[PDB]
Amino acid sequence: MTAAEHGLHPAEYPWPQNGMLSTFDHASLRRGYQVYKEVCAACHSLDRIAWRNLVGVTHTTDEAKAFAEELEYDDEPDDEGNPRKRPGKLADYIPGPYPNEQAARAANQGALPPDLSLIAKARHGGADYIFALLTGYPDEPPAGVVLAPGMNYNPYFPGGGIGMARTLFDGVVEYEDGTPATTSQMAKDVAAFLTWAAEPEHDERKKLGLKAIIVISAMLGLSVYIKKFKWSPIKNRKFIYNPP
Amino acid sequence: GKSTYKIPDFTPYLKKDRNTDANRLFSYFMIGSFGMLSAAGAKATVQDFLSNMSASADVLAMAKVEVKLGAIPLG
Amino acid sequence: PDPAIALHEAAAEGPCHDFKHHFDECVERVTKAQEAEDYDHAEYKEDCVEEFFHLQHCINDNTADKLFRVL
Amino acid sequence: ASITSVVKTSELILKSPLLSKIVVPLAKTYVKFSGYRQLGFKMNDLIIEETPNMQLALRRLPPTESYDRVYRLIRATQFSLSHKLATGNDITKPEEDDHYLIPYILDVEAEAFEKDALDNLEVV
Amino acid sequence: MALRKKNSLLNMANSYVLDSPQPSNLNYFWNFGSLLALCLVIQLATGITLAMHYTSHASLAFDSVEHIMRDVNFGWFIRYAHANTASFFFICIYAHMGRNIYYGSYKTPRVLPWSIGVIIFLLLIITAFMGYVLVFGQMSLWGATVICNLVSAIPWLGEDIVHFLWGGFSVGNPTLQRFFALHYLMPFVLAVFALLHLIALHTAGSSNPLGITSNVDKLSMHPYYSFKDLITVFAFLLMFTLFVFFSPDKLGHPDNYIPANPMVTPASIVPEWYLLPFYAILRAIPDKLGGVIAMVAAILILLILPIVDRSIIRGNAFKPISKLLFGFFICNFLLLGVLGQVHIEPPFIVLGQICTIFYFSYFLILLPMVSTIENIFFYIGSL
Amino acid sequence: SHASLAFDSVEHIMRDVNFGWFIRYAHANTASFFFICIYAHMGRNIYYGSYKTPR
Amino acid sequence: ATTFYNVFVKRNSAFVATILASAFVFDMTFETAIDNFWDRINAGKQWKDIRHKY
Amino acid sequence: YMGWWGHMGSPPQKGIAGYTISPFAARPFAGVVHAAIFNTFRRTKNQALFVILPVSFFYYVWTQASEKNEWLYTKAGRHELAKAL
Ligand code: HEC
Ligand code: HEM
Ligand code: HEM
Ligand SMILES: CCCCCCCCCCCCO[C@@H]1O[C@H](CO)[C@@H](O[C@H]2O[C@H](CO)[C@@H](O)[C@H](O)[C@H]2O)[C@H](O)[C@H]1O
Ligand SMILES: CCCCCCCCCCCCO[C@@H]1O[C@H](CO)[C@@H](O[C@H]2O[C@H](CO)[C@@H](O)[C@H](O)[C@H]2O)[C@H](O)[C@H]1O
Repeated sequence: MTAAEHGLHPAEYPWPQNGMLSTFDHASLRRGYQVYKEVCAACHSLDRIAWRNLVGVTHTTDEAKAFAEELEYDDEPDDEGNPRKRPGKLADYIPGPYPNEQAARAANQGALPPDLSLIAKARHGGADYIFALLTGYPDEPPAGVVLAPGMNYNPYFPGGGIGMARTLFDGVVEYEDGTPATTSQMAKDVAAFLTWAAEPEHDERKKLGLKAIIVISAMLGLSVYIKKFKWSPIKNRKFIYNPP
Repeated sequence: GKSTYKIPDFTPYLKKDRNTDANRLFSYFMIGSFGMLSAAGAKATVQDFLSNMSASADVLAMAKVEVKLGAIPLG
Repeated sequence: PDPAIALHEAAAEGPCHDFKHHFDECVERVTKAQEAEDYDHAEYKEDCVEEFFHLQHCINDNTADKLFRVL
Repeated sequence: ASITSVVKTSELILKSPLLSKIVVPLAKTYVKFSGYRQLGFKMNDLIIEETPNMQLALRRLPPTESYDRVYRLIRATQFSLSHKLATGNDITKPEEDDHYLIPYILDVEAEAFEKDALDNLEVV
Repeated sequence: MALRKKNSLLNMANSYVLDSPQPSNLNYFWNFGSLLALCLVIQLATGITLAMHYTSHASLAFDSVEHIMRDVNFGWFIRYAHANTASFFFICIYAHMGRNIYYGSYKTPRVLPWSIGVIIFLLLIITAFMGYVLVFGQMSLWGATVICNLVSAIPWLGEDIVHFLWGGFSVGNPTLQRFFALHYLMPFVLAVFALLHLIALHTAGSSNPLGITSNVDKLSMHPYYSFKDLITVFAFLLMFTLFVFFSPDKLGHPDNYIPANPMVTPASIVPEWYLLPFYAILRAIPDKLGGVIAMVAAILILLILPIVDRSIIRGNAFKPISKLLFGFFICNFLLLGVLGQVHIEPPFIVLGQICTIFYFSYFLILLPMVSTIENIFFYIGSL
Repeated sequence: SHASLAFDSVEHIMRDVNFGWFIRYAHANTASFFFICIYAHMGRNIYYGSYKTPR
Repeated sequence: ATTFYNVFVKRNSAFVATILASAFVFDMTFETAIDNFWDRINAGKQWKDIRHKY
Repeated sequence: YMGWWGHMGSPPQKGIAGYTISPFAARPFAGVVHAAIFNTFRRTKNQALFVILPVSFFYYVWTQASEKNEWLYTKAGRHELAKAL
């Protein structure tokens, strides 16, 4: 296939979480949540994440309950069997912008914005792809590219024409921690956040792996000593042959 | 090459202190360390693996309903 | 201002200058070809995507580490 | 394949002057690269023995030859497990690589093959 | 008499794992058998655990796998362990088969363990293929669609058989529920055949790297091979740890994290890496039925090695030409694997055809020729 | 196996699957026959002393 | 050395008891040691490091 | 073809004396450094060709094929690709 049909492959950026011993930067995760909430959540859902998932990762229990309680969710029917709403609880999932696919596509010139809960695992490239894509809309499409109507040129997207327009511009978000909200900063933060959303066990997994590496390495070293020890009578055996 | 009472040369491999308690103790320290890490590893493996059977996070999120009492009037 | 803007410009003028020139030459040719009549009724319409990819791939290799260092 | 087959075909090659001129030097090199002599084996020690015919041929070896074969197998197995090669007198010299077993297996197989032929005889 | 020998039940364990007489010179490639036993145990443990959390309904399957990853305590570990061990199972099985071909383990008197082994290998492929479908992501669906439409090539009844296996007119809920039941069951069948090939082997015992009898010099299976098996177990668990904890998705395909969508077709339907050589063989034949037959024949042709190997000597340790030919065979099998995942484009189309011819010609031409000639060289060369 | 769908899946077996009724009733009734046979087999063993040495 | 052997090693009941008690201690201390190390190499990154702002 | 301890199916053995020493009397890692260096070198040198030849050949094949494929799907390779299809 042509390189165009594949998409440009994203650079390997040095993420904080790259590295056998490295966790996510949780301050970046928090900033990334704020970008999601203020920019992406207009079109994209995050259906696999519940409010409780933010607690002790990006937010305290109080902050997350505050976010949940601002929303209305469907309750069980009342005693006359009429429908009812309730305020959100920590167990609730973060609600999406659209009721169904049809409504989503109608709002996006036919294109369906995917759910972002697994997108970092569901694309080759992961965080690097998300970062490259959001930051990689050229001012002008390369001369000779014919974009279909409602498409935007982005070389990282396979085929080149993506239904999502450039959305991150300097200062679309005002970070609560005073970090300058440049396009690159926001893309880095949101890409970190989405990577966390796809793999929230990441930090724990790598710490348990460190313990496992150490124990299993020691057991490997000892197993070799014990093998050599038990085998030495066989390896050291000598013969004297006197033909009968 | 002929006499079977002339034991072949094992001097490259023989330990001088082979009959001492120190000597046996060392090898049992290796065996025991290996048994120790295997025991610690098996405990960790079992405990982590079986914890999958304990209430999952979504279940634990549904118990423990908290209710205010300030809203509720007398009677 | 976005740190990437300056780093990309620097990498285009510097280590990726040969690729910058290729892309530029390509765009000149394609624009000129589109300017000429009966371009719409041609068999093969040239783009500059290949050259663009070569340039971007180069810029990214020279910038990735530097950019993440200033965020 | 049968030892009989191998022996007959080899004899056809050794007869033809042209063929022997080109094959015998190759076969000598092959054997050198094979490296079974570096474990102190004779070629015949490598023949597959878990066959009724071969079991019978081994039972017909003279006791001395049989005892020596058992020692060569045990010695080679010990070099194998130690990842050492034979040195000195343990290396099989080309003159020591005698076909001690070939005559026995050729007799066993001669009878076995005659038996198969004669089981299919048709009185005329 | 010692209890381990007196008591019938204990005696069976004893005969297989303790007093079993082994050659004293088995090398590290004899350790894949026990690794395969370990993989089989890990897959049973993780598998049964996932089954306690998985829901086989197509409306809920993908989400149940997300629930495992997100909500179940250590669910991530159990899921990644199960998925990665399936890859390790095939690394060990290819190694174990490679060992058997190189050292002539398929020759008399071990034709029966070998032939049962070929069936174990088929069951493993089916098992792993069904398990892949259970996620019900895009690769799950598109895998089941394409692979079950190969059955359509069976003449006359093929279409009927496909609809019968799917339980409908497309891959959907009925397909998923029946693959779940069968995926649970197949590993138990596989374990029984694994046990049969060992019982068959017990009559001859293990071959050894020299290819000579070991009746002259045996060692008890325990403690010598017990302790030697521990080294490779810990080496395996180190590799397992690096994938499961540090790179759990390295061996897989991102498309399976997108829920199955019958409308949208993924960019590229490629099977899991371990199936890739057979997929390349199938692509090589232009005919649909031809391709399916070739792909099955690529596995069943292993059953004829006992016939086509005409050597008077067991295994390749002492056969320089056979060793070279085996090297080329193995590398070609890897190249087939790589061609299984390239696009159907020049020049890989013709290359795949050449590699397919080479694959078959090893069994049908080269191995019979080379083994015949080496027989003559050993005889003439040692005169 | 999901609790929201289990009971209904058993009704689907009874109502929609070809011979599903048979497979379901065979499975449920054979469980009773399994226990009739097992009690009989145990009864046989106790009456005839099958539990004595060497068994 | 003889003393150590006689007490902890000679009887397998004692040896197994010593191994298990050692496993218990190792398990507890190794947990604590890894925890602290992990916190130092990932300093300022974890929630525990930023929690104080909230 | 295999028996059991006591009747394994060996031809009669006579005349071989075997000797060995206890695991506790031996140094298990005696001469390990010599083996790790010199023995591994010998064993690897002797097997090197059987790995190098097939690997180098199939790598060359792949390299040529992948480079051609890449070139056919460039602008420069348009014509050659048209013929190849
Ligand atoms: C107002 C619309 C809109 C906003 C704002 C938006 N997106 Fe999208 N996005 C889309 C649409 C529509 C698609 C699907 C495009 C297509 O498939 O052609 C999409 C696709 C994506 C994809 C997948 C591309 C692929 O490979 O399929 C990712 C990742 C993504 N968006 C992330 C984000 C992030 C991160 C933000 C903001 C921080 C964001 N989006 C903001 C509409 C939006
Ligand atoms: C040889 C044994 C086995 C092999 C090779 C095997 C292989 C696989 C594979 C490849 C998958 C797809 C993994 C993924 O990408 O998520 C899978 C999934 C699954 N397997 Fe197995 N499996 C085995 C045994 C078992 C057994 C015994 C069970 C018992 C039920 C089981 C239950 C499951 C379940 C529930 C899933 C779906 C959940 C998931 O994808 O993780 N497996 N298996
Ligand atoms: C679940 C899969 C399998 C398991 C658990 C398994 C296990 C074993 C074990 C434990 C042995 C004895 C030890 C050894 O030599 O490594 C062995 C030997 C053997 N296996 Fe397998 N095996 C499996 C699959 C296969 C397959 C797929 C084949 C063949 C295609 C096969 C053919 C053989 C043969 C021929 C032997 C005898 C080899 C010899 O000792 O010379 N096995 N297997
Ligand atoms: C055949 C065996 C029969 C009997 C064995 C019974 C064992 C079953 C016990 C399940 C016990 C789990 O108990 C719980 O374990 C988890 C790890 O799993 C521990 O959890 C701790 O380490 C894990 C990682 O290992 C972290 O994710 C967690 O943040 C931390 O608190 C808890 O501190 C403990 O409360
Ligand atoms: C590897 C998994 C571990 C479980 C073991 C496998 C379970 C099924 C094995 C039983 C199948 C029958 O296995 C058969 O049993 C008997 C006794 O046990 C063995 O008999 C062997 O050992 C006994 C004493 O140890 C001798 O009397 C006999 O001369 C010898 O051949 C056979 O060699 C074996 O083929």
